[PDB]
Amino acid sequence: MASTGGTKVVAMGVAPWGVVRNRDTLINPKGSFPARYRWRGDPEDGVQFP
Amino acid sequence: HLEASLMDALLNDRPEFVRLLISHGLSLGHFLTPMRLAQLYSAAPSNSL
Repeated sequence: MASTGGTKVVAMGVAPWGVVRNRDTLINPKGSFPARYRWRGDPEDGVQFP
Repeated sequence: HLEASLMDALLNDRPEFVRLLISHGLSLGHFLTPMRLAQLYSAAPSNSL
């Protein structure tokens, strides 16, 4: 948003599976979903990071 | 904090504020609840077509 031209920098966030708390369990057939994550819906902030 | 900020960015015309908020990202699936769309159409000018 600083440079409005940009090149849309790429960044791989290698995380562990057992920490993401709002896992929608993406589609078990073949994993092709565009499925959206639920972002702010959490009263917890413990060991359950999004 | 961002939700009602984009309302006044839309109700008052102000499109350059709209691009800023979407650049910092909104929901748009929790933002486009149909009350707010009816709210958006309610701010149409009275003597319009």
